[PDB]
Amino acid sequence: GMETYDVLVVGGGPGGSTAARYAAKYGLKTLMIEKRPEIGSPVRCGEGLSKGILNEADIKADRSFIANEVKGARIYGPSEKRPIILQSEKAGNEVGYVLERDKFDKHLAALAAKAGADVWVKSPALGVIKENGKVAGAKIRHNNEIVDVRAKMVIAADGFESEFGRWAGLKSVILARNDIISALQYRMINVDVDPDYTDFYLGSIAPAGYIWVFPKGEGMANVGIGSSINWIHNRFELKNYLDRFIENHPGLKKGQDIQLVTGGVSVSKVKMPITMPGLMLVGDAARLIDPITGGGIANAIVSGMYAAQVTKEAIESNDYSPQMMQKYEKLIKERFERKHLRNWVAKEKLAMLSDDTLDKLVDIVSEQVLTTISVEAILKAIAEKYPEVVKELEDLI
Ligand SMILES: Cc1cc2nc3c(=O)[nH]c(=O)nc-3n(C[C@H](O)[C@H](O)[C@H](O)COP(=O)(O)OP(=O)(O)OC[C@H]3O[C@@H](n4cnc5c(N)ncnc54)[C@H](O)[C@@H]3O)c2cc1C
Ligand SMILES: CCCCCC/C=C\CCCCC(=O)O[C@H](COC(=O)CCCCCCC/C=C\CCCCCCCC)COP(=O)(O)OC[C@@H](O)CO
Repeated sequence: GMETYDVLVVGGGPGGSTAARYAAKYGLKTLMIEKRPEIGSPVRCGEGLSKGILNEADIKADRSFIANEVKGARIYGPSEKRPIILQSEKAGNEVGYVLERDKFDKHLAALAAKAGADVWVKSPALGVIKENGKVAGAKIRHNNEIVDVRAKMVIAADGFESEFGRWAGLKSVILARNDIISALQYRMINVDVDPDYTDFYLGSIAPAGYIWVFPKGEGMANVGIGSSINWIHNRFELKNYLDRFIENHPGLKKGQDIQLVTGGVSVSKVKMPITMPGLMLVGDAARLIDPITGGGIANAIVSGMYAAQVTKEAIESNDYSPQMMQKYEKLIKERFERKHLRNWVAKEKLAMLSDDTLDKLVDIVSEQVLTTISVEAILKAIAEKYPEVVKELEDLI
């Protein structure tokens, strides 16, 4: 086959669906493609999302894709004595959600289709087409044939593997090993947890990362570990760390697992360039996961919006120059560069701390409930009460 579009979006996760929806709202003839036969499945995510992005992206919170609302987050040190608690000043209100990521991704893809985007599933991009000095489309497998899709702008939202950008020639997205987290997670049922809180566990129990417990309601939880690949050798060792943690927590040990997933998370500083003429990378493909939290859902949605915005300006003025592409890079840097620099420095330092030091830090920060739901609020409390451990972040908090 052959096709002509204004915009081709490679990938049907939250980043791609967001880019495609906004491109279509912006009047552009848009195709979104997804490699997998089903949008959203299988789920390879903790499904944790802070509340604000749904408002920012104009997505209505619906129970069909929200498993559980949480009132706060708790962060435990190695001895699990008293946790840092982050929760709103107001009595009842929710700070975030644990999603059904599959239903969420389907909902976002449906918003894209409603806005006017075409959507292909079981339709991987195979490689990149260039012409007249710009990325000009992709070869795509669709219904057992190779289709040549020409587009004025390609938005690559193809996840952690970031194939399209690599094929196109962007070296900036190649990660150093110290910025790669190997993650492993069980979906558990019949566990005894507190569905008001997403819990995070720090220490040598999860080297150079953390263990999390995200409740879904009705005795279900996502229970995972993430560790920098330079610390935990292989995935069987990673699984052993998580299993030991579960064994040592009676409320988790009594449950059953129904799913086991693995995946990679980037924890890098912002990477430039993430464009070339005709091409913008979004979400995980652009290495926009938060270096301290490992969260990328919100950042994929934000970057998809920004990519669609600049794509509109590019097509309406037929200006695909590096200077035009750099407007997208400017939005990304303004939103994320300083935050991710701070967070990258923080995670590099945190990886070197002993269990005793972590216990001390959590003891100090957990003296007051934090009512600003942010990493910045945690870092500032450390900067103030325990400046010794955060001297490296001096200019950055
Ligand atoms: C174990 C684990 C737990 C996590 N926990 C959280 C969490 O709780 N909260 C959070 O915010 N973040 C979490 N993350 C990160 C989060 O899941 C991602 O940041 C998020 O999915 C990024 O969205 P995206 O659209 O950029 O990428 P993706 O959701 O990965 O979507 C990219 C899509 O591109 C498709 N694709 C790939 N190659 C091609 C190709 N050649 N052609 C066409 N399509 C292609 C893929 O099939 C995929 O559907 C977690 C990650 C892991 C691995
Ligand atoms: C001594 C204590 C040190 C703390 C260590 C950190 C540990 C746990 C993080 C809990 C943070 C709770 C919070 O405030 O959440 C939201 C953001 O959304 C989230 O944090 C939810 C994302 C959940 C992602 C799960 C990813 C699982 C995969 C791998 C895990 C390993 C990753 C390891 C990274 C390296 C870390 C050592 C608000 O953030 P802010 O985006 O910052 O909100 C403000 C913004 O408006 C902009 O300023």
